[PDB]
Amino acid sequence: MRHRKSGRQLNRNSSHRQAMFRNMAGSLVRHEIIKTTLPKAKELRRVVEPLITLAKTDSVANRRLAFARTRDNEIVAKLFNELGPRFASRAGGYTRILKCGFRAGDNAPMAYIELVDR
Amino acid sequence: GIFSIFVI
Amino acid sequence: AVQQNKPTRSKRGMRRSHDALTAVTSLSVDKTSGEKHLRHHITADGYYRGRKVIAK
Amino acid sequence: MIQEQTMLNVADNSGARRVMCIKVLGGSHRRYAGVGDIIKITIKEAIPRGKVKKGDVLKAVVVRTKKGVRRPDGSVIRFDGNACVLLNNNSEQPIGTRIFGPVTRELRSEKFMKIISLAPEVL
Amino acid sequence: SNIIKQLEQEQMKQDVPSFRPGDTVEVKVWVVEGSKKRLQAFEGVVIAIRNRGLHSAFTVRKISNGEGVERVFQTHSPVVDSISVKRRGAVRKAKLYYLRERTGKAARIKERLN
Amino acid sequence: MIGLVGKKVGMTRIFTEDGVSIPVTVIEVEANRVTQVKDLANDGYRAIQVTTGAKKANRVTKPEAGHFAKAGVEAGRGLWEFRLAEGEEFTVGQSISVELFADVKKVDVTGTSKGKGFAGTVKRWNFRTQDATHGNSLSHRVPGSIGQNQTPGKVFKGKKMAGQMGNERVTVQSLDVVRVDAERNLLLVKGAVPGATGSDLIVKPAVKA
RNA sequence: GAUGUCGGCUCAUCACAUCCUGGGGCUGAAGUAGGUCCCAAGGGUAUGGCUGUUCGCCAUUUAAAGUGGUACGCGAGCUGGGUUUAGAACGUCGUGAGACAGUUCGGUCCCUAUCUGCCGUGGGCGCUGGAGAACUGAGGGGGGCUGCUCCUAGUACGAGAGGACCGGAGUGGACGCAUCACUGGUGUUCGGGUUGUCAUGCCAAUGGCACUGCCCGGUAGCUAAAUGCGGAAGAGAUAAGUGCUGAAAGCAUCUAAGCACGAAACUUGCCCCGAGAUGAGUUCUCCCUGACCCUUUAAGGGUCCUGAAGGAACGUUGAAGACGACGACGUUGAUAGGCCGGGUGUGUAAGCGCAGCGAUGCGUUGAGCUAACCGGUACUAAUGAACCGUGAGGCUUAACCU
RNA sequence: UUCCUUGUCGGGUAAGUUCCGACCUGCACGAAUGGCGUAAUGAUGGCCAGGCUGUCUCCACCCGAGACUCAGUGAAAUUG
RNA sequence: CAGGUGGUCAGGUAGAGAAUACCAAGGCGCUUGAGAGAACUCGGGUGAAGGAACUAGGCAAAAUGGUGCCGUAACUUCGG
RNA sequence: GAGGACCGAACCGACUAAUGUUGAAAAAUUAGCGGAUGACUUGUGGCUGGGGGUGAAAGGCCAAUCAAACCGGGAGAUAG
Ligand SMILES: [Mg+2]
Ligand SMILES: [Mg+2]
Ligand SMILES: [Mg+2]
Ligand SMILES: [Mg+2]
Ligand SMILES: [Mg+2]
Ligand SMILES: [Mg+2]
Ligand SMILES: [Mg+2]
Ligand SMILES: [Mg+2]
Ligand SMILES: [Mg+2]
Ligand SMILES: [Mg+2]
Ligand SMILES: [Mg+2]
Ligand SMILES: [Mg+2]
Ligand SMILES: [Mg+2]
Ligand SMILES: [Mg+2]
Ligand SMILES: [Mg+2]
Ligand SMILES: [Mg+2]
Ligand SMILES: [Mg+2]
Ligand SMILES: [Mg+2]
Ligand SMILES: [Mg+2]
Ligand SMILES: [Mg+2]
Ligand SMILES: [Mg+2]
Ligand SMILES: [Mg+2]
Ligand SMILES: [Mg+2]
Ligand SMILES: [Mg+2]
Ligand SMILES: [Mg+2]
Ligand SMILES: [Mg+2]
Ligand SMILES: [Mg+2]
Ligand SMILES: [Mg+2]
Ligand SMILES: [Mg+2]
Ligand SMILES: [Mg+2]
Ligand SMILES: [Mg+2]
Ligand SMILES: [Mg+2]
Ligand SMILES: [Mg+2]
Ligand SMILES: [Mg+2]
Ligand SMILES: [Mg+2]
Ligand SMILES: [Mg+2]
Ligand SMILES: [Mg+2]
Ligand SMILES: [Mg+2]
Ligand SMILES: [Mg+2]
Ligand SMILES: [Mg+2]
Ligand SMILES: [Mg+2]
Ligand SMILES: [Mg+2]
Ligand SMILES: [Mg+2]
Ligand SMILES: [Mg+2]
Ligand SMILES: [Mg+2]
Ligand SMILES: [Mg+2]
Ligand SMILES: [Mg+2]
Ligand SMILES: [Mg+2]
Ligand SMILES: [Mg+2]
Ligand SMILES: [Mg+2]
Ligand SMILES: [Mg+2]
Ligand SMILES: [Mg+2]
Ligand SMILES: [Mg+2]
Ligand SMILES: [Mg+2]
Ligand SMILES: [Mg+2]
Ligand SMILES: [Mg+2]
Ligand SMILES: [Mg+2]
Ligand SMILES: [Mg+2]
Ligand SMILES: [Mg+2]
Ligand SMILES: [Mg+2]
Ligand SMILES: [Mg+2]
Ligand SMILES: [Mg+2]
Repeated sequence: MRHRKSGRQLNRNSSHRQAMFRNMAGSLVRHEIIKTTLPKAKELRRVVEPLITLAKTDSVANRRLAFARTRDNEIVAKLFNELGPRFASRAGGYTRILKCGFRAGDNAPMAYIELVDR
Repeated sequence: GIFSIFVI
Repeated sequence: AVQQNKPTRSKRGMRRSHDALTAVTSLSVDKTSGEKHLRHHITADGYYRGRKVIAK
Repeated sequence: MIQEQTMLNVADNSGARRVMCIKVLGGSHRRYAGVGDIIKITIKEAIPRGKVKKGDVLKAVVVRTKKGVRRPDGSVIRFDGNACVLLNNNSEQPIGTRIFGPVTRELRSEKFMKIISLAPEVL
Repeated sequence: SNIIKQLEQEQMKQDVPSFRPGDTVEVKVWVVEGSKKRLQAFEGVVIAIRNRGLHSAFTVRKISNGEGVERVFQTHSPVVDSISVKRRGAVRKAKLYYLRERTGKAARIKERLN
Repeated sequence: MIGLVGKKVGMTRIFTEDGVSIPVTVIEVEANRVTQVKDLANDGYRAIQVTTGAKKANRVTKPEAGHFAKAGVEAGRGLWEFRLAEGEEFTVGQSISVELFADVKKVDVTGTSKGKGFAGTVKRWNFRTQDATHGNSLSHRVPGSIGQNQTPGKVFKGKKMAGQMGNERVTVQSLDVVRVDAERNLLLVKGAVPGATGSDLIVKPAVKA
């Protein structure tokens, strides 16, 4: 049974899942649009959008909490200098998922995920 | 096959 | 465990009577290109619901 | 929550120190004895000049359990160990003359009023 | 569930005092021995608190006659008449379940003092 | 006697004055609008058909909307029937509310139980497991034997096996009615009733004594 | 040209020659309690010590611990203790190689299910225009156990001891269904401590790895040890049995005519499934009302125009789920994510500052962080469309209306 | 090594066909194809106890790899 | 092709260590993937009360585990 | 500073359990296990030949073959 549970296992263990979403959130902050599978893009909103909410108040403790969750000073710098001031009057919904075709090697349903003002 | 293991 | 008799070509086609594929009925037309695409998917030329979403 | 092979402490001065539950009485396939239930025991440890000897087969009533009791409001009373009071096999009267430790209000019946009177504390 | 919280907010006690884990608390509960009705005390250390509104509870540990006794009290139950703090303790945890394996002088708790 | 259609709001507790806590399930019973009366001349049996709740007007089909508009009541979320006794009569358009149970002492509650999916025989039928150790080869929760040798040479019908568990109609009988609150459309029964929070419940008076 | 085998485990099913529970007759049946026979198969019918044991003896319970069939039920369901090829020893027999329902220590248990069957879950077509719902109920299945305490009453009966029938009330054991409000388990998706090492330039602060590194608490969900409910009463027809009236047989006789009682067995009453019940039922509601051509002439075919009610597909998804299916929703929107407030949990973050030689302590500060929870909010995604499904629905008789 | 045999008696257990001690009726022990003892040793046979625990009462939840579905490639035993 | 094959070289922190954990130089993610989050199998984690009642048998699991110091019985072939 | 001494890696073995058993493998993997200065272990070459070898003895081993190896002949042995 599965009732009322959250989170996708994605055929990984938990430390692989956490390392994978730290890399994917850093790539989405860097390039502002990536292509991945659709279930990974749906599980990435619950990772990336709290970092943008964290970057709407600038403090030393919020930089350190973003560095603890991203481990990249370039990503924390872009979160707190650029993405924070962009989304300062937007209550959530910082990303947008666009479904695209199927991956050629395994028929995987692919999707784009971007930031809203790109 | 080692048939002699069968208990007769 | 294995069969005791050879199954016929009739029973094989009866088992394969649920194997047929479904063709997509729903090809939409994009409202600025007029090109077909899947429903709720972007087009091949990078449009979606009237706008150029990827400039590639 | 006492079943067979459970070791219990002894809460009177009858002479016994450790007893083992060897039957939960009062029904077929009956599993557990809580606080207030009669069990059949055997004596594993005794003091050198007590009322009972080692290897005796007696009856006993459970007075304290680690599982505890439940109250009609939903409250629970637990204890740190399991204790019982030895009874005669036929009269089912207490063997000792003092009771040690607190007991609960589930022993309050016509069968066990000498325990209620001898107890230092009733919870 | 505004329905269930409306039904539960009208049953909650309004004069429940402040206590925390580690405190020594005397609880007075209603007992009925036959058909007359009395109050009895339970005094010990608060080792656990559960906070759920009407379903709040707290666990009190005491040493009675050389025996360990634990009591879970339902907080808003009308059997519990009063809660009173006799001493404030200084602990670092929310659950003092490690006090079960300690006895005597190993089980002392510092007073907070600040 | 007829009953009412309600909704499971959830469980809570009621404290009484002597310090007894009663576990209760809270059932919201809004007014049931009678939509059709059936009788022996046209239908062969006597019954009423009620509705409750509300529906989006874009989600009500035209046959359903014409069935509700012929009676003159607003469209609810469904339709349920109750067999009438001899000497009980209602009219179409009548509202029945939770004060029908003001003097009823015990009720039967029918709901759709929770879905467990595909269940094994240990969970579904309380089968005993085999040995966890002592040589057991891949047979720890398997069902064991399912029949006898050459006589009869088959498995009997109704053999307890694994399959769909839950997600079915269940009735709990003779539940004490604790409180009927007509001002807030509530009925409180003692104990637990089938289904998840938010599911539809049918509350009838008790058929037994 | 192979039908695996004692005992156990798991799962059973049937018989009745009945162990308990129900109903009766006789008793050398005072009452309690027994004996023996007749009827009755609905439900139930121990845990341990010894032993491979089935049995058996024993300990302690129970209302009771039934006797058999089913390849002495069940190894393509499990074990492998008994038996048990090849090793070895003892007793014994034989000159010997070797032998022994004599013994003893050791000694490889394969199979991805085609068909029948059983458990669940779907697709097709039928049900005679199509569609959406609520039902009736032929038939089927589940369930059916019982102790103890108290009142009748210390009454009946009995010398005394002892101690009832009928009937009523309560509270338990085993078993079944449901549920998560309470007590608890889990809680590698929340918080915190901590050993070693590596990294982030460094201090401080964090992150990776070492079983989640080891641990301590714990949200929701799931759950039992948790806590609600249950078995019925009642009715019909009966078993054994007991009778009323009553002759054949002037009497008698329960029976042949007629009439009445009578049990957990039977049929119903309780729960669920159920119209493929091809005998395909009922009730309510809703949609569709254009013109041609030909053939061999009939439930004909083709053409252009038309496209409803409803559905399916697609998307957001679920307390629903292996996949199908089922349920909620798609801007006339709270359906999921995010965001906002609350809760809950953990337990006083970082920075700075003050005391201290220092590890640390204290103030800011019940702080900071907080998954699945609760109440809100269109910020992100749920598209204008397209697609399937038609155009009043056969013949014969009967009754009413024209 | 003993068939009868679970011989009889004691111990250990609430209860012991195994174990330990003893008796002697040795079916059918016995002195270098050695008799009887024996500290130390043994992945050796048997039996008892303390610790410890999902072995069990009676199972519950979690984490991973399969089983399930989508795409690609693609066996086998058997078979009138 | 989770098997087999002799020699030589031997960094840092901790450590008695060529054990073990984490790293350097150096080298690798092991030639199908993508989802979902049923029974049941495999490999693991945790568990109320009880504690060998399981079983042929404590099989498997749990448990103990290092350094220094205090202390250690019967028995003995005087070493243990 | 002795030892067919002790604990324990490499190295040599193979006691238990699970797994696999159309295996990853015609004897293995995982976790525990014994020996580990010696009657040790191993590289390179050499010798012993089929009624023969060699054997700390299991009828064991002599190229996945052993109560008489393999290959070719007698040979189309013979088969109530
Ligand atoms: Mg969800
Ligand atoms: Mg996979
Ligand atoms: Mg055949
Ligand atoms: Mg197929
Ligand atoms: Mg479900
Ligand atoms: Mg297994
Ligand atoms: Mg054959
Ligand atoms: Mg009979
Ligand atoms: Mg009789
Ligand atoms: Mg034994
Ligand atoms: Mg058999
Ligand atoms: Mg078989
Ligand atoms: Mg054997
Ligand atoms: Mg074995
Ligand atoms: Mg044997
Ligand atoms: Mg097998
Ligand atoms: Mg095997
Ligand atoms: Mg067949
Ligand atoms: Mg029936
Ligand atoms: Mg809750
Ligand atoms: Mg808890
Ligand atoms: Mg945890
Ligand atoms: Mg670190
Ligand atoms: Mg530092
Ligand atoms: Mg690293
Ligand atoms: Mg890790
Ligand atoms: Mg590493
Ligand atoms: Mg129905
Ligand atoms: Mg029909
Ligand atoms: Mg609104
Ligand atoms: Mg004896
Ligand atoms: Mg002897
Ligand atoms: Mg001899
Ligand atoms: Mg001689
Ligand atoms: Mg001699
Ligand atoms: Mg000698
Ligand atoms: Mg020995
Ligand atoms: Mg024993
Ligand atoms: Mg598959
Ligand atoms: Mg495929
Ligand atoms: Mg290889
Ligand atoms: Mg080597
Ligand atoms: Mg290493
Ligand atoms: Mg690979
Ligand atoms: Mg899983
Ligand atoms: Mg574990
Ligand atoms: Mg446990
Ligand atoms: Mg425990
Ligand atoms: Mg045993
Ligand atoms: Mg047993
Ligand atoms: Mg072991
Ligand atoms: Mg040595
Ligand atoms: Mg060694
Ligand atoms: Mg091995
Ligand atoms: Mg190994
Ligand atoms: Mg080793
Ligand atoms: Mg030989
Ligand atoms: Mg030889
Ligand atoms: Mg060879
Ligand atoms: Mg020869
Ligand atoms: Mg020939
Ligand atoms: Mg010849």
